[PDB]
Amino acid sequence: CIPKWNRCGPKMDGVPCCEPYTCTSDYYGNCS
Amino acid sequence: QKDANFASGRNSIVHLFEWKWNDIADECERFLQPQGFGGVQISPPNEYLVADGRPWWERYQPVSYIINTRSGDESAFTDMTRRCNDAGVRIYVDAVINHMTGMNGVGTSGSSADHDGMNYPAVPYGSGDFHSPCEVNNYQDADNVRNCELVGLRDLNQGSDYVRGVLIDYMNHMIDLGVAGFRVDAAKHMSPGDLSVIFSGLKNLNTDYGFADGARPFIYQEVIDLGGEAISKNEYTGFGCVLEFQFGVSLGNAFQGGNQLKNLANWGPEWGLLEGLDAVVFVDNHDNQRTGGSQILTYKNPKPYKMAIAFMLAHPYGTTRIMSSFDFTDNDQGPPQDGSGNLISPGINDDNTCSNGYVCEHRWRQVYGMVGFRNAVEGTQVENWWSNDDNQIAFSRGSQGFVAFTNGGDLNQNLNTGLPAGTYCDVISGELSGGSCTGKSVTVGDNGSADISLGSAEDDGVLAIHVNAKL
Ligand SMILES: [Ca+2]
Ligand SMILES: [Cl-]
Repeated sequence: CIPKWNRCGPKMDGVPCCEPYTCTSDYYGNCS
Repeated sequence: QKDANFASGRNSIVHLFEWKWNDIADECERFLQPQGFGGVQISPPNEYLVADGRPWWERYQPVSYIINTRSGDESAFTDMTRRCNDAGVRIYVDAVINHMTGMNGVGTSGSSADHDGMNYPAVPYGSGDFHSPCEVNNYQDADNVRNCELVGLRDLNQGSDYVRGVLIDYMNHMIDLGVAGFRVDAAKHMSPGDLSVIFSGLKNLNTDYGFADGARPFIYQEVIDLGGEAISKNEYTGFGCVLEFQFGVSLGNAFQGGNQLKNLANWGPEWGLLEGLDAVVFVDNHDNQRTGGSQILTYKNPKPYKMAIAFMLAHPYGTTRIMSSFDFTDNDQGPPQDGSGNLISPGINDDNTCSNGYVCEHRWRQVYGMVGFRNAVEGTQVENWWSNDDNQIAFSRGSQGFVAFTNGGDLNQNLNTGLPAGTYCDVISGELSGGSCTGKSVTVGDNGSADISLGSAEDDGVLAIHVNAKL
């Protein structure tokens, strides 16, 4: 999973943010 | 690589997020130079993907290295570098070199972007120039983080001689056009071994723009290291500076009451931060100001935000960067644009604030006033440190400047400012104008002592005075 503050975009690759964080975007954001 | 190459008597880099080249050129002459700023970090100037809705992040999906984006073409770019450099304000390029696009489409210059087949004709790049697909999903594995695709974006292979050549050419082209350095995007997702080679192939800065002979491009890298990962920020400080993410996180907490201000007495490497000369610090950046929490201070929480920025600019630690945002309610929302997708230029109001949807934090009196403070105290160290053993602190920078903060209770103390006798204008609430202080003023006695007053109910929780704002 992606640790806090790192790049995320679940709709692109399905990789989730590590709990308990969520992505600020579906395509290009950060886990916070 | 670690020298910002600022002109004499200047400090701070302002991120003019999504600003056009023509507007930055104007800003360099009319505001940045007069207020003593050192440089501007510009948004990616190379051709990138035209994404649906024109979000801010489309700029982080390169299609080629042609200098033509919503910010302008190469002519506008050169006009900007010529004018800014003449004004003594440096330009730092946001270099997106870890990847290309995450989907098919066209770039801002009309070039084709074929993510599916890994073809980018304008460069050109083909399948052999990328790492075999896989996705970044395990930060405890350095190889996964660096060699796989970051959120679906095709991952370039900087190990390839062809690719290195292309990247070196792009960066040297920027150097020829007068840039002073680079903000390296997603540095953590690239191998230091490849980066050292690339940065070593960069030519010295162009003397035609006012740089000294032998000047090397300033390199500052985005790593995002908060501990507990396979990759460390220390792996990148051998060839450049690293953007110290821990700085804003710790300051954001302290100034929001999560830590007593008196504890900032040993602020620096003891707190787990990089050695000062290797760090570029900031309170918030374009990425983290869009958060699902409130750990990061932004323009939407004015009071503590300005306090953190003031502390950053008063303290001698690192090279400082100031964020300059556009108003937003949604995280994917792009900058102000018209019906056709063209960027709307910031308008300058009579009170020096911006219109058309730009926050312009760099134009806030409390912010530029502190940039002036930093210039006035250049070369000094923290002295006369004081605290009420809680949330009220004060300290001077040599005998050139003094600053006081309160994040709890009213501050009313006769403190030793270390400053020469005289009447000083508080640069936070006002400034020296027409021979008088437009805001608060502080009278320093023959001994350097002075009555400092700062109510917890004032619009700001910081007071700052220095020798260049003296009556
Ligand atoms: Ca990579
Ligand atoms: Cl950054």
